[PDB]
Amino acid sequence: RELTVGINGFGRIGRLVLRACMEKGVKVVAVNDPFIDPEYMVYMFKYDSTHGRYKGSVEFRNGQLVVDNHEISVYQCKEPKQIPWRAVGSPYVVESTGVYLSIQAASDHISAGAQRVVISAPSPDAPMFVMGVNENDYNPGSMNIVSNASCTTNCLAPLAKVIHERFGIVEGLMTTVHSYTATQKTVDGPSRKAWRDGRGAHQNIIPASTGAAKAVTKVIPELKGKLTGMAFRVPTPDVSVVDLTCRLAQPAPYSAIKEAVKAAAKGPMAGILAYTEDEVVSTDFLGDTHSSIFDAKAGIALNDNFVKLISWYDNEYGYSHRVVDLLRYMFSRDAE
Amino acid sequence: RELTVGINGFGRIGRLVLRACMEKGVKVVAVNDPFIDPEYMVYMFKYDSTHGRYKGSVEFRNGQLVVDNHEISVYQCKEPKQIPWRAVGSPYVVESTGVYLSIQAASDHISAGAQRVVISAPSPDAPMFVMGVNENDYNPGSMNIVSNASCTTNCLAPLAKVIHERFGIVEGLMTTVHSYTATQKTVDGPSRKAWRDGRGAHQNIIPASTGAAKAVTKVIPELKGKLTGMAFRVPTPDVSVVDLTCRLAQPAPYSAIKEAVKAAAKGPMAGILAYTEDEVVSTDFLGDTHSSIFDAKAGIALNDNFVKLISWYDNEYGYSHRVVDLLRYMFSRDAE
Amino acid sequence: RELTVGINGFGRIGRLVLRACMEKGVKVVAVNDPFIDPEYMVYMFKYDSTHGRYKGSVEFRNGQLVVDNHEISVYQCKEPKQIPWRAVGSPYVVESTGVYLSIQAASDHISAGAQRVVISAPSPDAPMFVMGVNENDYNPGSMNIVSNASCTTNCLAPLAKVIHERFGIVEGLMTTVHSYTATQKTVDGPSRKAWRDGRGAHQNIIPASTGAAKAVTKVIPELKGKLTGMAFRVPTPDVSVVDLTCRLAQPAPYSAIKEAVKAAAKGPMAGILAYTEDEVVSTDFLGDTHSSIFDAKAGIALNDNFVKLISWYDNEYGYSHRVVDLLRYMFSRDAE
Amino acid sequence: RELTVGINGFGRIGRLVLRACMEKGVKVVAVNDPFIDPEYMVYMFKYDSTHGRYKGSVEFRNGQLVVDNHEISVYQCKEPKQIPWRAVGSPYVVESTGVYLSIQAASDHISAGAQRVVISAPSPDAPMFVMGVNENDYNPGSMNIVSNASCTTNCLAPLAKVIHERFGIVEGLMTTVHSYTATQKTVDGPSRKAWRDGRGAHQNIIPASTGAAKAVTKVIPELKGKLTGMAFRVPTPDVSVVDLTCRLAQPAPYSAIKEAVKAAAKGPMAGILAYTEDEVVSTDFLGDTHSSIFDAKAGIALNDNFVKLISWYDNEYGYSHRVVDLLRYMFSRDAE
Ligand SMILES: NC(=O)c1ccc[n+]([C@@H]2O[C@H](COP(=O)([O-])OP(=O)(O)OC[C@H]3O[C@@H](n4cnc5c(N)ncnc54)[C@H](O)[C@@H]3O)[C@@H](O)[C@H]2O)c1
Ligand SMILES: NC(=O)c1ccc[n+]([C@@H]2O[C@H](COP(=O)([O-])OP(=O)(O)OC[C@H]3O[C@@H](n4cnc5c(N)ncnc54)[C@H](O)[C@@H]3O)[C@@H](O)[C@H]2O)c1
Ligand SMILES: NC(=O)c1ccc[n+]([C@@H]2O[C@H](COP(=O)([O-])OP(=O)(O)OC[C@H]3O[C@@H](n4cnc5c(N)ncnc54)[C@H](O)[C@@H]3O)[C@@H](O)[C@H]2O)c1
Ligand SMILES: NC(=O)c1ccc[n+]([C@@H]2O[C@H](COP(=O)([O-])OP(=O)(O)OC[C@H]3O[C@@H](n4cnc5c(N)ncnc54)[C@H](O)[C@@H]3O)[C@@H](O)[C@H]2O)c1
Repeated sequence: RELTVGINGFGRIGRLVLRACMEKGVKVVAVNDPFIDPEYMVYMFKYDSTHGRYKGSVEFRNGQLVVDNHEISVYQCKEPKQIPWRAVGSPYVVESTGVYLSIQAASDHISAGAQRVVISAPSPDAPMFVMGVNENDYNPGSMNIVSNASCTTNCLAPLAKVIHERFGIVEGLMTTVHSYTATQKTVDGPSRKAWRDGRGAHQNIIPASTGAAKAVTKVIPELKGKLTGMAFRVPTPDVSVVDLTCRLAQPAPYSAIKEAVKAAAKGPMAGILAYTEDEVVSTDFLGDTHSSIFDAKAGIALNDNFVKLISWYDNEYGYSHRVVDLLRYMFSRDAE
Repeated sequence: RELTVGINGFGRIGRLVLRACMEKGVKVVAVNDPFIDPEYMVYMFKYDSTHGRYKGSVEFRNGQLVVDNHEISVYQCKEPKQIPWRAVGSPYVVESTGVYLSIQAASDHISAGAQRVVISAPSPDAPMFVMGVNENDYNPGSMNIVSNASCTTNCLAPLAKVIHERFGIVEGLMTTVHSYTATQKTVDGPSRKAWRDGRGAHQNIIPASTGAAKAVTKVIPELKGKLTGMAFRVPTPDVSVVDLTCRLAQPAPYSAIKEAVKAAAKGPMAGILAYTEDEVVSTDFLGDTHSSIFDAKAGIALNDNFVKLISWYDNEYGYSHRVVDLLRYMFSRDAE
Repeated sequence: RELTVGINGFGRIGRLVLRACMEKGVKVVAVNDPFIDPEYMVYMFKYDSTHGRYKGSVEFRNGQLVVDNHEISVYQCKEPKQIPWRAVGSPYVVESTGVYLSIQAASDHISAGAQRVVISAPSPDAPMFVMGVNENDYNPGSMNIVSNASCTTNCLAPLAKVIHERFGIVEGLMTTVHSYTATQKTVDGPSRKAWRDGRGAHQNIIPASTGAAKAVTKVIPELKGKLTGMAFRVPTPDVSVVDLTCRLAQPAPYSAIKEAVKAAAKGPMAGILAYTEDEVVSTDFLGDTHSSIFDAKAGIALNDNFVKLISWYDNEYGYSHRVVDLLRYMFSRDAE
Repeated sequence: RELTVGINGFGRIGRLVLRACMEKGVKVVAVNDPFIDPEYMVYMFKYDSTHGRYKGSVEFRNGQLVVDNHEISVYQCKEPKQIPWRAVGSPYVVESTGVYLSIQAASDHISAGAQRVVISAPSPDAPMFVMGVNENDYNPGSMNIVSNASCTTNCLAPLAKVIHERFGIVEGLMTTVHSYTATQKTVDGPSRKAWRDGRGAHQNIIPASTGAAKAVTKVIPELKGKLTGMAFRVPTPDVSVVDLTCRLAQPAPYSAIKEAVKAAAKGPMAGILAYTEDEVVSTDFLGDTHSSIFDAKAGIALNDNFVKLISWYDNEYGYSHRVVDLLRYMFSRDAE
């Protein structure tokens, strides 16, 4: 009858997914987090260092979180298999813990009663979707567990689609200058799997690997072999920027690039890709719901066939809105 | 024969304790950390965001850390009881994990072969020592497990001793404006035991409780009932400041306060308490080995009996040196 | 007929005063800033690193700034005497440049045609007002040029008034942990008048003098001789906190302190002083319009007569609102 | 007889140039800064937020700065033409104010008695030099006034020279993720010439233009038309990184790129270009004297002909050393 949602992991993305759901009239029926009891959830949801106080009412009673009079069951389970999704009637589950990334790890939600799962991160094997790029690849009958890619991939893929369809990308290399996140440390500490990520996040420009540019070639297969990249983590709490250096097949004077991006923004990618010529900086995108905001004046061309294109994203807020848009899209299609 | 040391928990304090030991010719024979293998220890020890590259040679071989040609056994045990302290011959153990604070929790080191333990933090029950204040209270025959207090207590106690002995402290209230630490978060996340400490460390002035001012009254009993305080955590990676507002028994014109602090610095507290009149700010104390640096010009008096006194400390580096000074003192006394 | 306002110096305060004036329906008829032409004023007004995009329309035409269809004359004069206030019909002028602080310096606005001047900072000699504390001391016939004090004074004075009137303040010493401002530097540079204020704002805890605590004894003369204080500047862009350590005449158990503050907040100081028991940190007060937000749980008492009281303020936003409230009050009273 | 130096503008570069000169035994005979009297110069020189306390003695007497017993005349002139260079016997002048960039502007030093001028920034017209790249283009008889380029150019040019000479650069596009500097603001303020640079430095990723990548094609003319780039300013106080995305003529497997860079570092560019494979972040280069430190593991290749190369630089310290190396080179050659 209606889209109902459950959120596993009430972190940055989990909480801002809940905000996005409220803004978009999507029913959340449960939140599970083992480290956050209902009264503490109220606090964490209401006050936000980056995105301000929640505009609305937040309370708890009866082991529930109450947002603007909508009651939300709260569970405290450490593993997906333990979560009582059947109790709240087979909701679509957002898997936002960061620790259950494979189809196998995620499927424990399905066996615990979830109708679908959207992993809020890239998956080694779940099929991957970027709204505005390949969401039509979703198959209601055969895809119980999907991935909504990364924030970075949601920024690059829409831009890469427009540039590729208009000019042809021969080859590209991406850098994202990216805000620090929850996986990083306040001071130099242990990160055995990626030593540089242990270094103090507030003190350092930190190079990091990312699969996000390659991930674009999974959602736009015709770019296979033509894109990769890396990241720098820097001392800002939110908002990131993509810097795509690409070699183009057809002549691409910069005025022609701008006309293509503007047309995409105003039409087939309205709400996903935005276009600006203002003299913006990162804080200007706090709370912006777009996946990718093309910065006309920040980019530079060496010539008509070799350009550096710049596009912003609120990696927390934009991505969280895409999770909700993907959920809603899945549901309309699952009515087939 | 000689002081030998083992370090449990190769974090900020563990690593800077090792630096301090090298600077002071103290033999470290083992480091245990379950999350840091020998080759990774080399990296973590050599490069430091706050205190620069280690000036010397750092390498590994044979499952050992080699600092300036001194070989250090590396263990990888998750619990004190598992650590083979007997293997390296009953060393004095620095317990710097932050998780083994009681006499009971710490004593597992003794049963695993440690001669003594210095907990690098306040303890609910271990006796507590501040070099320059009460280290003579140490009893070789009856104190296997001690605490070296907190960084803040090592800053306040020496100042409080001088002011109290010269003027009489009727009552005092302390604020420490304190750098963020490893227990804090890069972005708003879970801190169930102290909700405010979960809020993004780089973004916020964060009020926090601290027992450090009261802890001064344990190491200077005559101040019992006369001191307490609180903290603000702020967006700096190291160096903190004590702001002691006190009501004094005898007239204390500020010139008289300065003469007392200077005399203590030049004599009975040389190396522990320092005195400055320069126009300093926090970065000026990076790497400073003193427990407490009195800032003459930052303080203000309402009158001769009510004053606000300001004193700095490198909470990482100064404290780490005091751990080493306490170890060395214990050892000279344990020869009795 | 109506309150009309001119702003001299379209900086942090100047711009946020315009925001406050729009929010409160107060007519701004001109802005003067020699370093900001109208088109640039649109940009600076529209986008704000700390307080988000202006919610409304911002444009320029005909050498005017147009905010939500209200047209604002823009002047570009380097000195008050040069500004054509007569042209926009004798407005009340906000003097927010930071450089015209005395009666003598500010009186050039009056001779250039301003009806009144409110200096957005303490003055060596203009009379000083804190809304909710002493605004009734304003005399329409004899005070052309007034001061609205500092952000810090506006935070401390209302709290001090409540505490003094209920319990009696014997003596007090204040610290404010304060966000950096426009007078500070990005990296170590020249500050000949106050050397510490030249040191990098983002890197340091910086001790600073402030007359703000003494200024409270100007606006509450019964506190003369009983209050002073100092400041620490820290690496946050906005929001500050007052820490008042005070000896009280009547017993003041903390529960009684809280009832006094809550009753003031609900009644005679509604909108000026607020009361909270939530686990707040500084970002929680971004955009808060109160002069003072008492933090119940952050404060600490040594005993019933010696307490540390903690109160927050958005130094930029709250203060800017008080400028507008003072303008509006001056005008209703100037109708006499 | 000997190289003697005068510094105009005792800022970040000016002060660190004096540090470099002490480290390298180069005689500084005068410093001019109108905003810094001798006693204040002691303070600014002695204490440094980013590079620690000066290791040595710093004092003033007789209107002189005394660093390690070397006496330095201090002048206080607002314009080059006013400075008494003749009084200290025709020194080589470092022009580090940021405001006298042209041949015409800088030539007032020559007529005020300077033997040579090195402008510590790019010039619209002075010839430009990068040590290790084109210093041999200097002509003692015809070049009174030269430029030492920018920090960024000094990082990119040596790397570009190596890569171009080994593999051929077809085309390249550079991004530098760059620490904030003295021209930026603590909070959103006026930057009429470049609006984005006015936005709060500590809060934002800020896109900026830079001529630095083009400037490399001035110092390596064979790259004309083949290189340009842009910048992001980010919230770190010092140390920056170059990200060069380039198409190469000959196949360049990454292993071959690394051997070329290592062989340059060990040989013809010893001291200018360094090579690392450690897991470094920006603070790891504080105080590093190299112009360029190639980060082997941070770079990424799409294929053998399309690569992203990553190289670090302490924009303050490394560049300052190059000023001193250029002075010393100019002098040995001026003996002709
Ligand atoms: N923050 C961003 O910019 C962003 C953007 C896109 C994708 N992502 C991805 O979203 C996922 C979550 O990221 P985040 O930034 O919200 O991290 P976070 O640390 O803020 O979120 C983790 C939350 O999940 C909880 N949790 C941990 N283990 C759990 C378990 N076993 N069961 C239930 N809950 C558990 C934690 O309490 C925490 O509240 C990660 O894969 C991350 O890569 C993050
Ligand atoms: N950093 C300071 O300013 C400071 C000052 C005084 C006291 N302290 C105290 O020192 C203690 C350590 O603080 P820190 O700042 O070094 O924290 P940290 O996070 O830097 O140190 C923790 C280290 O111990 C390791 N560890 C965790 N659990 C372990 C276990 N079970 N067995 C062995 N090792 C384990 C972690 O890998 C980490 O390397 C804490 O009690 C802290 O309160 C810190
Ligand atoms: N920011 C705060 O937290 C705060 C709070 C309370 C009071 N104040 C006071 O408000 C005053 C302004 O503060 P701010 O933070 O907005 O500073 P700011 O530097 O942000 O604003 C100053 C503005 O004045 C302009 N200006 C400079 N000289 C001028 C002149 N001669 N004529 C006209 N305009 C000129 C500049 O262009 C700039 O836009 C200062 O006295 C400050 O002490 C600031
Ligand atoms: N900081 C870096 O990373 C860096 C690197 C390479 C080049 N540069 C260039 O070096 C030059 C100086 O840079 P900075 O970062 O040291 O700036 P800064 O602002 O730190 O130093 C400028 C100094 O010049 C002084 N000054 C101003 N006007 C003067 C005048 N008329 N006469 C004499 N002194 C005057 C100021 O008092 C200040 O001490 C600029 O051109 C800058 O582009 C900077």
